[PDB]
Amino acid sequence: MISLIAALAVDRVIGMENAMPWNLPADLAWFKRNTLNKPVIMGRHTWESIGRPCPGRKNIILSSQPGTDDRVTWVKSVDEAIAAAGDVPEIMVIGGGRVYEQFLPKAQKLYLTHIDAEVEGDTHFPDYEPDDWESVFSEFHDADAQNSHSYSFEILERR
Ligand SMILES: NC(=O)c1ccc[n+]([C@@H]2O[C@H](COP(=O)([O-])OP(=O)(O)OC[C@H]3O[C@@H](n4cnc5c(N)ncnc54)[C@H](OP(=O)(O)O)[C@@H]3O)[C@@H](O)[C@H]2O)c1
Ligand SMILES: CN(Cc1cnc2nc(N)nc(N)c2n1)c1ccc(C(=O)N[C@@H](CCC(=O)O)C(=O)O)cc1
Ligand SMILES: [Ca+2]
Ligand SMILES: [Ca+2]
Repeated sequence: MISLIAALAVDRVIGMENAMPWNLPADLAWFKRNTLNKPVIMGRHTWESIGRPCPGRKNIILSSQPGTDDRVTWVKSVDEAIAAAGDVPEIMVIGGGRVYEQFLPKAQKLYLTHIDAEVEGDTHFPDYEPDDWESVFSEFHDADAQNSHSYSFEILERR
């Protein structure tokens, strides 16, 4: 299946000036745990903010232009992106804004981190209805030494 994984703040803010504006180690671990051994799909701007392939995962980058780095697999369309992922149980779509928008109607699961931080973004997660998504897991955690904000993990399954 196709799954989306994303950290959101207030107003579903996901990013600002090509970066993510918070400090949350608990989220990185959760991300690593749910994506390791999976193919990961991302847009070119998200690729350019990471710059090294996500190790232990097949890396597929969407771009309308020819690839500029042979450590990763480049694809020119959403259908080419899914085909390059081959026959796996779960393909992870990991950002950014424009990529989430395109894959959201094809997705069966969402893994979300709701971070209780009020920041300004120039990129937002698509608007999603509970009419379509059932919550099968959610945990809330208070801020601590490593994590400056409270945050909750949730897994939703399409209805
Ligand atoms: N909060 C999170 O969990 C999270 C996760 C990841 C990223 N982010 C943030 O999201 C922001 C980047 O988001 P973004 O929406 O600007 O960019 P993005 O979605 O990462 O990348 C957009 C680019 O991807 C390519 N692309 C997307 N769809 C394509 C398609 N269907 N066919 C061909 N190319 C396609 C295009 O590249 P060309 O111009 O080369 O054609 C497009 O300009 C950053 O601030 C990043 O930090 C947040
Ligand atoms: C820019 N970016 C995208 C990113 C970050 N956190 C996310 N968190 C969630 N929940 N969802 C995402 N899509 C997501 N995406 C990043 C930034 C750093 C690393 C990163 O290097 N993660 C390490 C974890 C260990 C470390 O950060 O040093 C890894 O190897 O997976 C990955 C993606
Ligand atoms: Ca580097
Ligand atoms: Ca059902």
